[PDB]
Amino acid sequence: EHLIAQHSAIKMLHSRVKLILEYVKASEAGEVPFNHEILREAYALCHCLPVLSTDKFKTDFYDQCNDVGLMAYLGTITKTCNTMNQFVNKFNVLYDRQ
Amino acid sequence: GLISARVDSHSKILYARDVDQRSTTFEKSLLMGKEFQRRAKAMMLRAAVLRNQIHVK
Amino acid sequence: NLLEQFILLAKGTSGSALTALISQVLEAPGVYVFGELLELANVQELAEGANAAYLQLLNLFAYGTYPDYIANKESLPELSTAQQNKLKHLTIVSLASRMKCIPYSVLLKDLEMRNLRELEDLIIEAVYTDIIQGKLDQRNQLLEVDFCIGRDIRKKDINNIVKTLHEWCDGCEAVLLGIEQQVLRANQYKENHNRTQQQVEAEVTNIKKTLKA
Amino acid sequence: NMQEAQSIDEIYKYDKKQQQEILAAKPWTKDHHYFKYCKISALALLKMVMHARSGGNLAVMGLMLGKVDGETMIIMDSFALPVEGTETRVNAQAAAYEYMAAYIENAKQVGRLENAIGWYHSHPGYGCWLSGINVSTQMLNQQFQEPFVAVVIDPTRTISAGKVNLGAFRTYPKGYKPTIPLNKIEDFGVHCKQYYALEVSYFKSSLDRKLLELLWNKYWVNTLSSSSLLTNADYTTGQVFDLSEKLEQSEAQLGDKLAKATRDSCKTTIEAIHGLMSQVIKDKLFNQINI
Amino acid sequence: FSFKKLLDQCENQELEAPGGIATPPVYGQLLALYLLHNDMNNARYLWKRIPPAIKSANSELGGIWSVGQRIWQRDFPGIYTTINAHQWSETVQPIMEALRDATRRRAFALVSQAYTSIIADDFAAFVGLPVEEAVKGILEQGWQADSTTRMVLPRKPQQLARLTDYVAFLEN
Amino acid sequence: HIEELLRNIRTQVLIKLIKPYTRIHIPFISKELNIDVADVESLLVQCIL
Amino acid sequence: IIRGNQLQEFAAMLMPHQKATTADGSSILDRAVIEHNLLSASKLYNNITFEELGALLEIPAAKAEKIASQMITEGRMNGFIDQIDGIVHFETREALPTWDKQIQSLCFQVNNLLEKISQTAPEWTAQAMEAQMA
Repeated sequence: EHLIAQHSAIKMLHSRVKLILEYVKASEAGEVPFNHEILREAYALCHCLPVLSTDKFKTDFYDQCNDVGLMAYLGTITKTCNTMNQFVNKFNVLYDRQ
Repeated sequence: GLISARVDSHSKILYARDVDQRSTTFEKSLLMGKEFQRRAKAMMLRAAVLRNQIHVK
Repeated sequence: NLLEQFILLAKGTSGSALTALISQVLEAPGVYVFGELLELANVQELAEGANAAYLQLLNLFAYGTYPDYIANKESLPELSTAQQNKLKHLTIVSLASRMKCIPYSVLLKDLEMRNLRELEDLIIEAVYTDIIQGKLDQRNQLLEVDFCIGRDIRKKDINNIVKTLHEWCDGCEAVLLGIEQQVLRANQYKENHNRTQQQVEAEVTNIKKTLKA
Repeated sequence: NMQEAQSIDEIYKYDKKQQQEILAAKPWTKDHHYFKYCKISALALLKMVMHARSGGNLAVMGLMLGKVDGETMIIMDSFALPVEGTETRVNAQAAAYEYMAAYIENAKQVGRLENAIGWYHSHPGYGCWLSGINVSTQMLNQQFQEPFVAVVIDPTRTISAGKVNLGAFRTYPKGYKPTIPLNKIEDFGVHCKQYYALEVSYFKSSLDRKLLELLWNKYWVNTLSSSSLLTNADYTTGQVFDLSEKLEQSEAQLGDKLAKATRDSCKTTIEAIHGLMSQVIKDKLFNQINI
Repeated sequence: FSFKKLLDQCENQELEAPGGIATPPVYGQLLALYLLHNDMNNARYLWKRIPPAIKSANSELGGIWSVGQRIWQRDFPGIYTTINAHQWSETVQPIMEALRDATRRRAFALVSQAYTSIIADDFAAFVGLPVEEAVKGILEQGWQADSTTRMVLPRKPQQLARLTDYVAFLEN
Repeated sequence: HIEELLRNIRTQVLIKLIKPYTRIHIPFISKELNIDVADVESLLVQCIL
Repeated sequence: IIRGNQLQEFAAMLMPHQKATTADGSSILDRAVIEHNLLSASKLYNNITFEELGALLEIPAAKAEKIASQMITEGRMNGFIDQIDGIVHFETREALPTWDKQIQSLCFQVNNLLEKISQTAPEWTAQAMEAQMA
């Protein structure tokens, strides 16, 4: 459920990107009249792909990743504790009485 | 632990040090997880040995 | 639409009137992209003759930057102060286009400025014309730009933009394939766990039925 | 994959015999806190919300249709009433009852096999709680119609904050008590000890999900870049705080609550892992192109 | 990298034997390689395992155990003076040079990590080389020196698959 | 009661001036507060305690 | 960043009462222009030193710091002031929200370019879309 919403959005975003690339290719081929206004905005968009490659952003992202990883650890352990308690309760009546 | 401070005994300065919450919490969580894993490793072996009913004679 | 008006007034003009119109255009505030004017047939026709220096000036202000002008000062004609200002702004735009965090040293060396105050005044004057949206830093000496208007594009960089767009499409496709594979793995794992639970339930029900004999 | 009745649509079945057996056995007569779960259909919530907002600041209400499965009240429809009411007080003199039984009789033929399972009321901007006379209303509603629950809606809080202010409440019989505190009386009524709330969850159909997923998304920097895993930081802090008391009560019980506590913790950990996955996919999409 | 497979084959040859005693070259190679990997406990246990006759027959094992004891005591000038005091055979020659330059690199790393201000004489003793070329060299790698006082101040030197596995494991 | 006075006013001035800053010099406080550095330290330690 | 060497026209058409000084060493117009300049500098900057700030606001030196301190504690501009290094911080971003705002800008640019290209040549865009959706 959490993944399919991302998948559809990325699919149609990629379709938009493909349409833009198709128009650029057609303009290069000369099929459409050569417009000197769309290409400049497209060039700016092309120059605006590598967003925020600074070291501070990388440090913050890795901090977030580590925090979420330890969150997952604390929460995997509490569920293996539930499994352990269930196993202990099951075993406390079959092989060893009281 | 009454005073959270350190002594620099060259210029004779008593500095105050504040604890970082993140590092302390991460270290103690990892240590607790390791202790729990060791405890599980021991007790499941104990369960096996109780299953086979081993005692000295 | 100042550029459209200027090119409309430049439709039939030729000779010294054309050069005067060019000089007027190159100093008019608010015009920072010389795209449509250069593509006009007469402007390219002025290549022949003794007025080719003006065509070189237009080519330099369309794609080149300040270092190109200062390296070719001997041949190019002199220009008024507003035209140096426009060239400096275009050079700032070109520098910000490549990297999004401009060190102060690089900008100062490229623009040939003396002190920090003059550079800061020039850059804030450039920002005031809505060309770029940036933040000045004094502690780290690092200009931080966010949005920059695209400059003129020659008929040679279309391959570059096509390549970049193709790379972006390929990345999107790879991400989609990975997403599909991960969701399929999750579904099959859930199904396998459910079948295992069903099998153990069937076994326990069978033994319960057998026990009551 | 629409013809088969999946686990999502299996709740859309009205078994007359099972409901008759449930209503005849009446397991609720012994256990006072017998009912805990309240599942509600989507369209009931939609009609309720649009009726609450259509009346503006004037209180509106209605009867809801549903069934009971064990300890869960499953509500499948909402309904409006032709009443005249002010901001705080309503009457529902004769028009509501002339359009209540008639509506049931009309619905008996279209295909609506459900009956009265409770009523919902809109409290415009003064909390989700049972009023001093509403508690008596549910008193005499439950005394003879045992399968029943009172639903309270706050239109103003929902329209302003952005979260559904919904509350399902059932009251204890007169005489069952288990000086008033100063923390459980502002979010509840002065008779808070005479009623309790029930966990509320919603369900939908497979075609509902299919239509929703194709309705409209956009939502690139609205959903796919919205400071996820961070907007509900206060919610997560509150949850991780109250899991401490939940686990300590479970441990005291050991010295069952533990399964509920583990489910509660699993919900939060799964949610924040989903947030991390979204952040990772964003990073792989945008940041790592054009090195 | 060949040292790892050499250790593996030598250990295998030692494990299987007509009487548990291999050739003296095998013992020498094994002990030298244990010294190279800075694994002192296993080297000492191997030395104690050697029968008295074979170890007394050859002084090569005695010298290599002497340099092993020198490593044990962590006396670096002793390391640099013992390793070049005896003439060694061919079967052990091309491993002790690796031992020497590995210990030199380890000493450089230790000095760069622990010491902040060290007298040039002590640093030269740790390295095992004359003062002058060590001083110029550390000048090139970027360690500021100090004349007159003669002091050295070294400067200290895919995901989504795992996430979906985690979420699948927790969802049960 | 002029010693209890002439003290609340200076404390109020210190509180008002200390709001926007995050690290300052003691003599800068001494200049505007119109009192020696030792008394500035005494007022600051009392306010902190 | 309006400066004092092109504001004489406004000062000329000022009534005597509206222009009369407050007896603080500067005119009221000089008060207003300096406060506006300081507020404007608070937007398109991140952190600035007093030596550089002593050029935007004219000003000798520390009086700019006094004005900056006066601006704060009145609910007008945000940011704390250092005095050991003599550097004032206006406001800083925290990386991830800047990433979200860059996503804002990039995707709005994509959408606007799509709208423009669809409005430019409807036939070609329709052809390309109907071929892609096949």
